[PDB]
Amino acid sequence: IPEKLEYFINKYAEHSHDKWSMDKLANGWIYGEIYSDSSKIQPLMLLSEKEKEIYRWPIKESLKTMLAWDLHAMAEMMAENYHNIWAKKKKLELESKGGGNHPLLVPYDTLTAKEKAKDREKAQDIFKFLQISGYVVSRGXXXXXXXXXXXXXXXXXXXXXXXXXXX
Repeated sequence: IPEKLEYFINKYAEHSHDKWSMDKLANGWIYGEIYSDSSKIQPLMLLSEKEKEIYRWPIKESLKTMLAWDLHAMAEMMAENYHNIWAKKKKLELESKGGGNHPLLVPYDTLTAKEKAKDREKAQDIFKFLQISGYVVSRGXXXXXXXXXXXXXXXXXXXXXXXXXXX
């Protein structure tokens, strides 16, 4: 967790709160200490105290996985991680309670398009702000290099062929 990114974590939390605030003001949500959903009353204006920071909490974790592991590649990797952490939590709790089988207990290359889009949404939401702030991020000529490698392989093969022709 870099220091300047640690500073930006709070500001991005505030900006995401403001975006959700625009959404909740479009919907209709007024502050009120009483907890309800059909009365359209919530004390953080249905996001509760901890629920307001549930999405803020793994932003730092996404940053740590970014450092420990181009743009579309980062998006797909963050989507894979966002679904993988939930899959690990779900498999742990289901092994704990001996519950039913979830159709999401499958490798990420098999999931339905909607299940990947759900986490890709949050991934792009967190990525666009990193892009606006000037953070150049990647995963961490090509054809000419491939041709050169092929030439080297051919040289090795030619050495072998010379050895064979000598015999």
